[PDB]
Amino acid sequence: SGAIYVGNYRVVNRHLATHNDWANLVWEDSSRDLLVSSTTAQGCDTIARCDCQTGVYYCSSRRKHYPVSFSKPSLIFVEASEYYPARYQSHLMLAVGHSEPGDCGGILRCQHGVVGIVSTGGNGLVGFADVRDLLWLDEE
Ligand SMILES: Cc1cccc(N(CC(=O)N2CCCCC2)C(=O)N2CCC[C@H](C(N)=O)C2)c1
Ligand SMILES: [Zn+2]
Repeated sequence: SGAIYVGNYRVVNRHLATHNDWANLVWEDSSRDLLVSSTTAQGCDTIARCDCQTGVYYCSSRRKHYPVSFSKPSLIFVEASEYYPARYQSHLMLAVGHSEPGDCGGILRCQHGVVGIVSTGGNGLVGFADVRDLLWLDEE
């Protein structure tokens, strides 16, 4: 679990969204595994606006933050799951790292701010849903 809190927005994995998230929906995209809802309080996270390919992510199954090198956002095949059918998940970045299906939501960050959140994993890989192209998170 985990979310990004920027301005009056809460960014979570679409497959982990609550009823309150759906009742206060701003935007969602199943192909990216992202959902954004509105908040009453203002958040403290800042979004990175860069093309960094190195950063650090939080892994809840180890209570640790790990430095990683990660690929550029791409269309990668995600196996059928209990959340989605076999499909191409878009805007996904891969790295070598530990992940379990409770690690989703952990933040990946660089020197510029938040880059994305854990969305996929297994066999010593971890995938992150990028948010750096969602310029609207910085306003309104
Ligand atoms: C973070 C992480 C670590 C390990 C595994 C996963 N799994 C696979 C998985 O949940 N399982 C159950 C256990 C072993 C078999 C497959 C994923 O990549 N998922 C699940 C959640 C939705 C993801 C998506 N964004 O499409 C795909 C995730
Ligand atoms: Zn950066």
